[PDB]
Amino acid sequence: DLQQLDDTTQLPLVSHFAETVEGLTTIRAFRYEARFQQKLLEYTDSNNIASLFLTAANRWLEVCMEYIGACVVLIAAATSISNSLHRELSAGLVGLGLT
Amino acid sequence: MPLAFCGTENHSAAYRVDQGVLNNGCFVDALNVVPHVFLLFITFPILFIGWGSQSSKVHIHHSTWLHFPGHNLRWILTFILLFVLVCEIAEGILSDGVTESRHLHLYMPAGMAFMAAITSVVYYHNIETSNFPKLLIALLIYWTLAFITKTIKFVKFYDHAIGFSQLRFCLTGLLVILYGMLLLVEVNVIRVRRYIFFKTPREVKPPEDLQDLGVRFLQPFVNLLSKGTYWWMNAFIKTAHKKPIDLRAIAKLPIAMRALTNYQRLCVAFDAQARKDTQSPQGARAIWRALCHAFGRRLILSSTFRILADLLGFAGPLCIFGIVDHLGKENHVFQPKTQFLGVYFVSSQEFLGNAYVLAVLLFLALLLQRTFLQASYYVAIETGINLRGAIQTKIYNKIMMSTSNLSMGEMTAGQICNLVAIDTNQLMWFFFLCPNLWTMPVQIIVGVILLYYILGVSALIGAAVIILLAPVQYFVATKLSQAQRTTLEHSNERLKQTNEMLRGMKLLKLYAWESIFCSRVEVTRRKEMTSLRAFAVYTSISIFMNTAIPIAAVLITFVGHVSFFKESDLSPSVAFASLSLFHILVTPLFLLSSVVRSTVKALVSVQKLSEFLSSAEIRE
Amino acid sequence: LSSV
Amino acid sequence: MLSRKGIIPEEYVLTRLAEDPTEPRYRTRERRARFVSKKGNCNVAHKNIREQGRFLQDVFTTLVDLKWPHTLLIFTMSFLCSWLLFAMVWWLIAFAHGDLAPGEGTNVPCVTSIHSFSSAFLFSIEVQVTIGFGGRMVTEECPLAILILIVQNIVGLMINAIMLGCIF
Amino acid sequence: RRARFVSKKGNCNVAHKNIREQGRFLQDVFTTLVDLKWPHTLLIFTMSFLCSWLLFAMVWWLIAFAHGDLAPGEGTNVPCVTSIHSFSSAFLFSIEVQVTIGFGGRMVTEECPLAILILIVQNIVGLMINAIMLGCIFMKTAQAHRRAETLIFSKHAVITLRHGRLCFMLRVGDLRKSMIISATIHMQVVRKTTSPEGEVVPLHQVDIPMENGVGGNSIFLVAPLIIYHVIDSNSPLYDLAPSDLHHHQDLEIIVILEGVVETTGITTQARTSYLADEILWGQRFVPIVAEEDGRYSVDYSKFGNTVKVPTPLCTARQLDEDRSLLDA
Amino acid sequence: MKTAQAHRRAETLIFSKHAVITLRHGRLCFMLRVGDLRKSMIISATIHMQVVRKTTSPEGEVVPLHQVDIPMENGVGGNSIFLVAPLIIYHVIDSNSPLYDLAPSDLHHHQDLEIIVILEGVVETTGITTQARTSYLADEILWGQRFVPIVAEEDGRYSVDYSKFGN
Ligand SMILES: CCCCCCCCCCCCCCCCCC(=O)OC[C@H](COP(=O)(O)OC[C@H](N)C(=O)O)OC(=O)CCCCCCCCCCCCCCCCC
Ligand SMILES: CCCCCCCCCCCCCCCCCC(=O)OC[C@H](COP(=O)(O)OC[C@H](N)C(=O)O)OC(=O)CCCCCCCCCCCCCCCCC
Ligand SMILES: CCCCCCCCCCCCCCCCCC(=O)OC[C@H](COP(=O)(O)OC[C@H](N)C(=O)O)OC(=O)CCCCCCCCCCCCCCCCC
Ligand SMILES: CCCCCCCCCCCCCCCCCC(=O)OC[C@H](COP(=O)(O)OC[C@H](N)C(=O)O)OC(=O)CCCCCCCCCCCCCCCCC
Ligand SMILES: COc1ccc(Cl)cc1C(=O)NCCc1ccc(S(=O)(=O)NC(=O)NC2CCCCC2)cc1
Ligand SMILES: Nc1ncnc2c1ncn2[C@@H]1O[C@H](COP(=O)(O)OP(=O)(O)OP(=O)(O)O)[C@@H](O)[C@H]1O
Ligand SMILES: Nc1ncnc2c1ncn2[C@@H]1O[C@H](COP(=O)(O)OP(=O)(O)OP(=O)(O)O)[C@@H](O)[C@H]1O
Ligand SMILES: *[C@@H]1O[C@H](CO)[C@@H](O)[C@H](O)[C@H]1NC(C)=O
Repeated sequence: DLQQLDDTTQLPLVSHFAETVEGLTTIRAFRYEARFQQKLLEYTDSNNIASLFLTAANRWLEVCMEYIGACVVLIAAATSISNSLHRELSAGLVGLGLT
Repeated sequence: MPLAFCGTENHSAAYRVDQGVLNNGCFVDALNVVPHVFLLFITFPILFIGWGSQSSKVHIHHSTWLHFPGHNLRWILTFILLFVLVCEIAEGILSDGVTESRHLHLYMPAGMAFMAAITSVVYYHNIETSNFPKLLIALLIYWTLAFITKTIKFVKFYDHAIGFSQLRFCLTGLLVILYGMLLLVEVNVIRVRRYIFFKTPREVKPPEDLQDLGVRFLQPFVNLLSKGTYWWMNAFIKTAHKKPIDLRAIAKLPIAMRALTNYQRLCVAFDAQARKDTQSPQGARAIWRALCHAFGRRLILSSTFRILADLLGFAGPLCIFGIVDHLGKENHVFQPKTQFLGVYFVSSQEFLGNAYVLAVLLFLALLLQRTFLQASYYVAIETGINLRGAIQTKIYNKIMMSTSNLSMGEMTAGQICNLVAIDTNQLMWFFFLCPNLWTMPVQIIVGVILLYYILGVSALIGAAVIILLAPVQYFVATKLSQAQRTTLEHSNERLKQTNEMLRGMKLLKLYAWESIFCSRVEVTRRKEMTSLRAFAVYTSISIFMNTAIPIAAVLITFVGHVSFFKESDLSPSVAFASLSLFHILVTPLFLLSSVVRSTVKALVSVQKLSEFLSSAEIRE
Repeated sequence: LSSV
Repeated sequence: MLSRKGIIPEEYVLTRLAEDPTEPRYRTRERRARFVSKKGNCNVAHKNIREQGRFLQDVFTTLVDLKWPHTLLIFTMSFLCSWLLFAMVWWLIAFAHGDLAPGEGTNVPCVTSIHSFSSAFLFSIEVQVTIGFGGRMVTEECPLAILILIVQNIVGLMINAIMLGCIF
Repeated sequence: RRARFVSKKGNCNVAHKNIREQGRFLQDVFTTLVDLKWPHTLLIFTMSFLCSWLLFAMVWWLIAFAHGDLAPGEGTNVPCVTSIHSFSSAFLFSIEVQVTIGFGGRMVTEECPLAILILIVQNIVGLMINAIMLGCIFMKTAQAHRRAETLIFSKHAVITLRHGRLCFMLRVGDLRKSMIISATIHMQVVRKTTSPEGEVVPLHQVDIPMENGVGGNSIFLVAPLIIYHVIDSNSPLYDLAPSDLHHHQDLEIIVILEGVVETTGITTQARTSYLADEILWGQRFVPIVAEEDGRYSVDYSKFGNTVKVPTPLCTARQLDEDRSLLDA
Repeated sequence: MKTAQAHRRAETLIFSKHAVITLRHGRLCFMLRVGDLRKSMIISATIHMQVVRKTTSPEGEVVPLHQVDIPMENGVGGNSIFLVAPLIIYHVIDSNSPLYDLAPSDLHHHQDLEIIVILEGVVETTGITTQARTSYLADEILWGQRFVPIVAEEDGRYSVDYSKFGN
């Protein structure tokens, strides 16, 4: 959902720029530039918020997935050292696991 | 032979208080237990009342957050004292091993202190979510009480000639400094909000940005630890599973990230520079200084996190080397030499040499890296996105320009639209990869340094092989981008031709001219297909290089060390610390080429943007 | 709903 | 890393155009917002409430409002925290007074038959609940024990009084 | 400067001077104890118990001294109280008896019947004091004056034409989720009114109708509500002029929100005032209750925010004439 | 239930010894002053008023104590009252009030009039409803007098002088 929201939000914005250049004489004629300035800001805000939510969701996954990886490290390290202190894993397989 | 606080040797002679009540090395530990359990037994009723209130009637669903003064440094002190408390637990478990029975006076106070610190940040958060700082008196007495008790412990250690050789002396001294540096934080809250001993409290209202009804991207107004792990995202993500994400369901972004707010900040930088400096034009270098002055205060912060994350990333292979080195040598002794008053003090060298302790430290080091790295990423992205808004607003401001045949005949509306889209996106992407040019050189330099120490000159040969994959990837990627350019600029003509020969479907179908134009398009498709074949070749070399540079480096490394060098026989510790280093060095080496290309394209983009932003205006 |  | 760093370039010549929205029906999504449910339970979610501690200052209205299982937890935890807190004090004053080390016949301990922390905790139970199993008295040897006995009795009676009121 | 009849957050602000005291402020000790602050109640809680413990400790010590059981130390005698060696033991014995601990090492023998009488007196006194302190604590845990502080009255009140009639509005809102049963809203105009007969009343409290749909005072308050009073010929606000609404004006619109808290059952008042300066003319309140996805949503951030609106710049009396003449 | 007694708090409510009858707004009204001594409020303070007389109906009834109710002449017609300072509690003698035939001469000691006054309300410290009763025999009514203003203005706040409460 957020990915589509990103793309479909930056489509009107670039379209807005093209339209504004074509009727630049018309826009400056009406002295009605502030309304299109607000249109830019509204479009820019709608794009930045979608982009920021995509970023924050991506970082959310990365943090959670890396904590699961870190938990793997602790479990693997603890059990492997235990097995190599008693069952004599011979210290080679332990490093091959930790890496 | 039961569980005794001070052990059961010499017929419980550890409990004699004959010489001194506070000179008994086990009684000072008993005293240190008191302030931690005191906090637990005064705050648990309060915390359960709060949890019940959330369940039964959570009236303030969108309750605003009021963070007390000294709130970021509050959390960081708690984090670093949690670290030392884990280390104290590790030292206690490691020192009691040389006794007949578990002493319990080495890791009960530290364990309860660890739980007390966690509960004293939970309690602090519950007193920050709802603005009520009178309940913070319980935390001020707690911190000062703990600072008192271990100060007594610290001075006793110095009398008995402990010194900095024994690790627990260093840990206790450092931890005492921590308690003092956090008691000062508590009295800072007293001084600012004036609630305890001053005539009238100075209340503060929550920031207006959070007070807006619709604001869901509440990232700035969050406690430091939920900024690290993005805990606030959980509720939003869960909602997305049931209800979709509508453009009115997405947040209205905060003031700090509003386009006009960043535009005002950028205008302040421009105006201040162009006034204090007599540089008449606002050219390329002027805009370059403007971006730095406007967003440096956050870009530096991202770089600092990235550098810390890099230095902590090199604590995985190094801890592996330590663990596997300890894991051999038949573990002949495993005994603490130092003896003091019937208790053993584990030396610093005897501490980082153990296996379980090093593994726990490795886990904690990874927890810091995986969060600093993501925190660095987010700051870079947020600065880049704020840059995009400000730069887009600035470009559109100069559009408000003269429609002369010189200007409009040189850069048409298509050109300016492409300028907006392409240039600003790749300038934003420069600000994403910007901390890399400050860190990745440090990463590679420090990686090569400590890889030499682990193995030797053969490791430098392997490092040379990997460091000889950035230029190779650069040439291949440049060729790939040129092939993509040719392929894409050919499919443009094909797509325009297909659109032209499919818009008039009725005319071509009536004249029985549907297949003939289909073949006329297929000819250009075959040409584009040849170009795409070149693109596929140049992208397969990149896949090969990415997934075969490390393996070829490993083969060269070990073969050289055994055959050519014969300096030192291989060991599992050395041979796997170096291999793990190779993985951690392969990840940035490939991406360094893309960083260089992004920097080059950023310079060209600002050249484009400065040739535009200083064009002929309309009038006064 | 249908969207879900 | 499909597009970790290679997504920087933009074609800007895309053929994307208008497409069917296929938006969901608004009637199905929109449901009449009832002010109050059929049986009480006013469905009026509050928002942006400024918290000044008002909800946690009136702790006794909060305690009565909470569900019985939560009240039971607070009931249990209040007693158990006080019991453990004074158990720590009683154990530590004994170990400071040096009465569980010697076993000497001439020394008179300030709290008779303190041998461990379990004995101290049982003595804390007896004092605050007012059972007094007799095997753990208070002698006259240290006046600090008498002061702690006074504090423990008064704290226990205050806690019992408050919990009685909430239950009533 | 200017004298406030009541404070904004209730707190009736009238100083009572020259009261003849018949001892009433201490004759009903139980209402006084409940009024007291919690730290002061704890002090009296501790002092009552400790004085009783120490008083009976003196009695037990003195009876032992008279009976000659602590001085000699000769096992031929049978002490009236077991193992009373010093005053500390007597004080501990008082603790054991009145709290009903009974550590067993200080029993009561049968030797002197005065000890049995004193034991009876001590137990009865301990039970009476425990009963009285329990009652005070139970009436202090049923206090609902902190719940009154969760009733919110808007800082400024506005006046705008509703249904063509110039009405004085007001917003009151609840913070706690638990209802207040039988919420009654009164309203008064504290003013110095002189009658034609020469009377000069300093604070002539005149009640105000609440323009309810049934003419009553009851209100069902969940979301913030507008509490508007319709200014007609029978209202004392019928001669209010906007230029007569500055700070140094003799106006104060007291508001009294009664009601019984359902969580405990104790009737509570919420009080506020509105000086003339806090009255705003010709404004209205911004609507609050939105309509979100599932249910209603009340935004308390805009609770007191107001927006302007065109209004007649004349009194209410001059408005009845501006409309009667047009109708005529 | 004995520590929650609120009769001793009702003993702190003060009624003026003698009530007056004096014109207000032309109409002739029976005025009365009620005051509170404690700092705490009395929630929902209601005031009633009755005229105990010996009434003979036209049909032949002779009720020995007929208690006729009396309006309090409130701004909303109700009985509820908010009491911080001493209040004036005046009843306007209209054509419907049983005091519509009072005379100064007929208001001596040997007259069968009594004006019960029932102040009610729920104390806030305990939440228990109370009453405060008083009566005014025909000798304890003073025709043609007005009470002295009592709520003087202090610098900081309003100051009430209880010394002149009954003057
Ligand atoms: C000099 C004489 C005056 C003495 C007191 C003055 C203040 C003392 C400050 C130090 C107290 C120690 C830390 C306690 C933290 C809470 C203190 C406190 O006051 O509670 C805060 C809150 C409620 O506050 P409020 O009503 O919003 O404002 C207070 C009001 N303005 C006032 O008059 O203030 O409170 C609450 O909402 C209460 C929640 C539950 C409380 C549970 C606390 C348990 C205490 C148990 C003590 C055990 C002791 C055992 C001793 C054994 C050793 C021998
Ligand atoms: C070798 C060093 C490591 C030592 C170990 C202990 C932990 C780290 C301590 C050292 C440094 C800590 C951070 C200090 C950096 C200074 C700035 C800081 O605190 O926040 C840095 C940033 C942003 O902050 P901001 O200014 O509020 O930003 C928004 C701002 N208000 C605005 O208006 O725009 O903040 C962010 O952008 C959010 C992310 C912050 C970083 C994550 C916090 C820690 C999470 C780690 C979780 C687990 C750690 C293990 C702890 C227990 C170990 C047993
Ligand atoms: C026929 C004449 C009338 C009856 C005379 C009785 C003769 C009694 C002789 C022995 C008295 C013992 C000394 C106790 C001190 C106070 C005694 C006493 O009578 O106080 C008097 C008052 C009780 O109301 P009142 O003013 O009498 O009421 C009359 C009327 N209704 C009025 O309006 O006026 O008291 C109060 O208004 C209460 C104030 C605070 C009370 C606090 C309790 C004190 C004892 C606490 C005990 C401490 C622990 C030790 C216990 C040891 C027990 C052995
Ligand atoms: C033997 C040594 C002493 C042993 C003490 C026993 C301690 C046991 C645990 C505590 C039991 C009692 C906790 C009650 C907390 C009540 C909280 C509550 O009701 O709302 C928060 C309170 C209420 O505000 P207030 O304005 O102060 O009083 C109410 C108002 N004035 C009224 O009319 O109702 O506002 C507040 O401020 C919070 C209440 C006070 C917070 C903690 C109380 C203890 C403070 C320290 C004082 C100790 C004094 C002892 C000295 C003895 C010397 C001989
Ligand atoms: C995966 O990173 C790296 C790994 C290792 C190294 Cl040595 C460097 C990097 C790196 O490149 N550091 C630059 C900072 C960076 C770059 C990419 C990413 S990301 O994961 O691709 N996330 C997104 O692009 N989100 C987009 C942003 C644009 C709008 C739409 C959402 C996140 C952060
Ligand atoms: N969101 C809210 N939550 C709780 N109480 C509120 C809230 N908003 C206002 N109040 C309370 O309402 C009263 C003032 O309301 P109002 O909005 O009319 O004024 P204000 O300008 O916001 O006041 P102040 O600056 O005193 O908070 C105060 O008692 C204030 O504490
Ligand atoms: N300052 C005061 N403080 C307390 N009660 C008062 C005060 N002034 C009058 N009262 C009470 O009011 C009643 C009589 O009031 P009033 O002033 O009308 O008569 P009085 O002649 O002053 O009375 P007396 O001298 O008998 O008390 C009595 O119940 C009296 O106790
Ligand atoms: C305690 O025990 C050890 C080992 O039995 C002994 O060396 C030491 O001297 C003892 N301490 C004494 C007896 O004080």
